[PDB]
Amino acid sequence: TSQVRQNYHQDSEAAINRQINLELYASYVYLSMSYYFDRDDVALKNFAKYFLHQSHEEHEHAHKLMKLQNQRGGRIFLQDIKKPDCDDWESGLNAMECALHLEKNVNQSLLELHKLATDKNDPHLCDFIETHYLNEQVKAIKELGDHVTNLRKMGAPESGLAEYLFDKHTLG
Amino acid sequence: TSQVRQNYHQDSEAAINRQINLELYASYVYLSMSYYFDRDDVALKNFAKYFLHQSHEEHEHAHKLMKLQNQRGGRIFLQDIKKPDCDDWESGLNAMECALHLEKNVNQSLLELHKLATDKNDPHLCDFIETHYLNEQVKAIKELGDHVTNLRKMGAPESGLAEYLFDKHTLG
Amino acid sequence: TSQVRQNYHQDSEAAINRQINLELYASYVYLSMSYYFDRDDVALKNFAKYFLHQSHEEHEHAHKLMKLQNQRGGRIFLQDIKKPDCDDWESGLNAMECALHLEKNVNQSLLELHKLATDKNDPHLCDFIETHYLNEQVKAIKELGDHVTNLRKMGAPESGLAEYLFDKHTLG
Amino acid sequence: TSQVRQNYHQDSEAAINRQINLELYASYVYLSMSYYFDRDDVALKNFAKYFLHQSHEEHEHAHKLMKLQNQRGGRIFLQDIKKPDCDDWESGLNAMECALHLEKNVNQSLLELHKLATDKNDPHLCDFIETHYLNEQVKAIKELGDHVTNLRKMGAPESGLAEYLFDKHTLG
Amino acid sequence: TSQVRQNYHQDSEAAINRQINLELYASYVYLSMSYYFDRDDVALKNFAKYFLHQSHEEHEHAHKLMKLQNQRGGRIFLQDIKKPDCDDWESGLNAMECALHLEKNVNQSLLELHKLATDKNDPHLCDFIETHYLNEQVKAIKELGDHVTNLRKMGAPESGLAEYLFDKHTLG
Amino acid sequence: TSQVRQNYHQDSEAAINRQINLELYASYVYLSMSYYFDRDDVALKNFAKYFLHQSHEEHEHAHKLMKLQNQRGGRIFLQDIKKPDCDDWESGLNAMECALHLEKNVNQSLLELHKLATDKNDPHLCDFIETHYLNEQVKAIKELGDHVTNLRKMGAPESGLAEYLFDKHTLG
Ligand SMILES: [Cu+2]
Ligand SMILES: [Cu+2]
Ligand SMILES: [Cu+2]
Ligand SMILES: [Cu+2]
Ligand SMILES: [Cu+2]
Ligand SMILES: [Cu+2]
Ligand SMILES: [Cu+2]
Ligand SMILES: [Cu+2]
Ligand SMILES: [Cu+2]
Ligand SMILES: [Cu+2]
Ligand SMILES: [Cu+2]
Ligand SMILES: [Cu+2]
Repeated sequence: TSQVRQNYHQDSEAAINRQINLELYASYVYLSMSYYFDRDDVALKNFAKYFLHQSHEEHEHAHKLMKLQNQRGGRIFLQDIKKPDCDDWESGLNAMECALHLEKNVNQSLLELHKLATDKNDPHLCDFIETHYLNEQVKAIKELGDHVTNLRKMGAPESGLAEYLFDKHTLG
Repeated sequence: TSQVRQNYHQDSEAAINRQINLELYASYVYLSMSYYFDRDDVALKNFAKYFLHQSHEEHEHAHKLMKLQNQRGGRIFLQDIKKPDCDDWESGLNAMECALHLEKNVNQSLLELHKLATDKNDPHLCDFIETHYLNEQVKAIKELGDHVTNLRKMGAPESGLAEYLFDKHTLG
Repeated sequence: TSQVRQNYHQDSEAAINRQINLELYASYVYLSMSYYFDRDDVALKNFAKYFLHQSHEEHEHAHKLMKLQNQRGGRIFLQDIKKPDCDDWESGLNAMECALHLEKNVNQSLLELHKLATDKNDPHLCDFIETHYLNEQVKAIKELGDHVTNLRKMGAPESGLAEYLFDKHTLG
Repeated sequence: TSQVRQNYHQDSEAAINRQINLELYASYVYLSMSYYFDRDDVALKNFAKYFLHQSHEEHEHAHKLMKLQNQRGGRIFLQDIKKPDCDDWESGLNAMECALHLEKNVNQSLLELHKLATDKNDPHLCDFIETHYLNEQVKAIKELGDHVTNLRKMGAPESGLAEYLFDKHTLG
Repeated sequence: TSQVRQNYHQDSEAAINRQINLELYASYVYLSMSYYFDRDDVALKNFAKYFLHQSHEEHEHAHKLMKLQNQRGGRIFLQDIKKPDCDDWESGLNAMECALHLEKNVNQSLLELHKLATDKNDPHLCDFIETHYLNEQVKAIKELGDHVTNLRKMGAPESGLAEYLFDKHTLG
Repeated sequence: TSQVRQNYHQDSEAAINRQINLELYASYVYLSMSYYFDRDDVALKNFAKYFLHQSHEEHEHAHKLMKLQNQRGGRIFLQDIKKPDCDDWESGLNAMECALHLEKNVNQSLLELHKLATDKNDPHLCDFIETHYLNEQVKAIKELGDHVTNLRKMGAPESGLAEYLFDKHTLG
C-alpha cells in the first residue's frame, strides 16, 4: 500500500481510472470533430477551433484526474483509448448535438463517481469532483444546448448560410 | 408633519408612491424578460443583457423617486410588487413589443403625475419629472419602436435567423 | 423537458423558485430600511448606505439563483414580491435586529434547500449552495450580531449619541 | 445561547475545540523539529526553514478554526498544548517520517470531524472542512511522502551526503 | 558537550528554557484574549487585532530565545504550554489589566534571568537580554499602563461607549 | 475525390493515418511515464515534467500530420490508441531507454513514410517530412542517448542518488 494512502477505497480508485479513460476518449472525439471541420469540403474554421479547444480542456480534465490518483496513493491504470464512434459528423449542428450527448454522458459518469465517493465516505474525493468537474459539466452542457438551439432556430442543417453565420458570429 | 415639507401636497405624495411601485414592477418585468432570453431553448444572450440593463435602469428610477419622496418630506409607502403578466414572452419581437407597451404605460403615468403636480402648483416636482423622467421615457420609447420596426422588417418572429442577426448586430 | 436537464428534480426546481422569491423579498426589505434611514427625521446616512448595499447584495443572490435555474434546465416561476412587514423601523438598533432575523430566516431556508438537494442526490446543487450562499449567510449573520452587540453596549436605542457615533465610526 | 448560533450542534463545537488543540500541538511539534535542525551538531538550515514554515501554517490553521468557532456562535475552549513526543528527531529522514505520521493523524481527525458534521446535517461546517483543510492535508501528505521517498532512495539516514544534498536541492 | 559551547552555564540554559516556555504561554494568553474580543457578544475588533499582534510578538520573542539556545550550544527542552488562566476576560479594561500583569511577570522573569547571567559572568547573555527584551518589556508595560489609565478615565468597564470609542480611536 | 487533391496517392494517405496513430500512441506512452514519475514512491518531479513535455510535443506532431492530411485532400481515419506496453517503468534510466526505443521506432516509421512518398513522386510530402519530422527525431534521439549515457555513468539505476542528482541538474 502507498505511504500516503488514507481513506481511499479501491472502488474509488477503479472509478477514477475509468473516468480518466472517459476523459481521454472525449478529448479524442473532440479532436476528430475539430479536424472534420478543417476539411476542404466542410471549411468551418471556428467550429474546428471550438472543438480543438474542447479537446484540450478534456485533456486537462484527464490530467487533473491522474494528478489526484497519484495524490491519494492510487495507481493509474491506463486503457485503450477507443476511436470515436463517427468519422463524419455531417454538419455543425449534428456535431454540436453529439458533443452535447457526450458531455451529458460524462456528467452522468461524474455523478455516479460522486455517489460512489459519498457511499465510501471520502469527502476529499467528493469535494474534488464538485469543485473541478460538476459545475464545469453543467456550464458546458448549457453552452452546447444554447449552440444547438441557436443553430436549429437559424435553419441548420439545411441552411448552409445559417451554419456559416453561426461560425462567424457565435464561434468567431 | 415633516420639518422640511413645503408646498408638497398629499395627492402628490400618493402619486409618487404609486409611481415608485410602477417603476419597481417595470424592473421586475424586465428581469423576467432577461432571464427568459437566458433560457437554453431561447439562448439570445444580448437580448437578455439588454433587458437586464433595462431592469437596472428601472431600479435606478425607483431609487430617484424614493430619494425625492424623502427630500420633500413625504413618507415612502411601499406596496407588493406584482409578478409580471407573462412568464413566456414567445420571441424577441414579442418581448420588445411588450417592453414598448410597458414604457408607454409608464410614460402615461408620468404625464398624469406631471399634470397633478401642475394642478397643485408644485414647480419643483414638475421640474424633477421633466428633467429626469420625461425625456428618458421618450428616448426609451423611440429606441423600442426602432427595435420593433427592425425586427418586423427582418422577418421576425417567423425567421429565427432574423432574431439571431438582430441579437448580434443591434443588441451586441 | 429541457435538453440540458440532468439530475434536476422538480422539488429542487420549486425550492429554487421559492428561494428566488425570498431573496427578492429580502432585497425589498433592505431597500425599505435604507430609505427609512434617509428620512429627514432619522438622518443616519451610513445606515442607509449599509442597508442599500445589503439590498444590492440580495439582488445579486437572486440573480445567481435565476442563473442556476436556467443552467440546470429548470424554469423560473416568479411570484409577487411582498411588501416589507414594517414601514417604520424605529431605530438603527431595531433595524439591525430585524436584519439579523431576516438573515437567519434566509439561512434556514438555504439549509432546508441543501437538505432537499442532498435527499435528491444532486451534488451540483449542494455544492452551489455551499460555495455561494452558506458561508455568505454565516458571515452576514456574524456581522449583524456584532453590530447589534455594539449598539446595545453603546446605549442604543435610548442614546441617540450612541447611534450617531456608531453610524460615523462603524458604518462610516 | 449566542445570537448568531444556527444549526451548530454542541458535539460539533467540542470537536472543533479538539481540532484547534490538535493544530496547536502540530505547530508546536514542527517548531521543535525546526529548532532541532538549527542545532550546531545537526546544521541543516533548509530543514529548519521547512519545519518552521510548517509550524506557521499549522498556526494559521488553528487561527481559521478559532475564527469559525466565533463565527458559528460557539465558544473557544483552550486546553494545554502538550509538549512534542520527541526532543531529538535523529535525522532529516526520521523527522520527515514523523511529520508524515502527524499529518496523517491530523487528516484522520479532520475526516472524523467531517463525518460528525455530516451526521449533524451541518453543511456549512462540512464545506469549510472540505474547502480549507482536506485538500491541504492531502497535498501535505503527498509532499511529505515524496520527501521521504527521495531521502530513502538517496541513502539516508546512513549517508550524511544524501541529507546534505537533499537539504540544498529540494528544501533549498 | 557542544563544540560551540563557551562560558554557558547549565543554570543559564535551564533559565532560558523556562523563559521560552513563559513566552509561549504569554503568546497563548494573548491569543485567547484576541479571540475573546472576536466573539459576537463582545465584538471589539481592534482589541482582538491588538492582542493578536501581542501574541505574534510573544511568539517572536520565544523564537529569538530558542535561536540563542542553539547559538550558545545549549539544548532546547520544551514543556507543556499551559492553558490561559481565564477563558472570559469580562471587558477590554480587564483584559488590558491582565495583559499588564502578565507583562510585569515576564519582566520580573527576565530580570531574574539577567541577575543569574550576571552571577555566572556571562556578558553575552546579559547583553542579549538588555538589547532584545528589557526595553521592549518596559515599553510594553508603559503602553499597557497608558491604555488602562485611559480606559479607566473614560468610564470603563461600566460605560460600553467608553470601550467602543477607545477601540476606534486608540486601538484603531 | 477532394477538390484540392493533387499528386496525393492513396498509399501515402494510409501511411499518414498510420503515422498519426503512432504519434498519438507515443504521446500516450510519454503521459504514462510522466505520471509514473509523479508517484509518491518514485517522486522525480523533473522526470515527470520532461515526459509530460514530450507527450505534448508528440500531440503537436499528430496535429501537424492531421493538418497535412486535410491540406492534401486526404481523409483522416482515426484508430484506437493502444495502451502503453508498461505501467511501471522501474526507474528513470529504464524510462529513458524506453523513450529512446520509442523515438527510434517513430524515426523508422517516418523513414519508411519518406521512402513511400519518394516512390510515389510526392515532393511536397517528402519536404514536409524532412522539414518537420526528420531532424526533430534525430535531435530527440541524440538527447535521449545523452541522457541514457549520463545516467549509466552516474551509476543508475542502482544509485538512487544518481537519478536524484540527474533529475535536479540535467532535467531541472
Ligand atoms: Cu471533461
Ligand atoms: Cu467535457
Ligand atoms: Cu422608469
Ligand atoms: Cu422605463
Ligand atoms: Cu441573500
Ligand atoms: Cu442576505
Ligand atoms: Cu493543519
Ligand atoms: Cu498540517
Ligand atoms: Cu515577550
Ligand atoms: Cu510581552
Ligand atoms: Cu513525434
Ligand atoms: Cu517523438
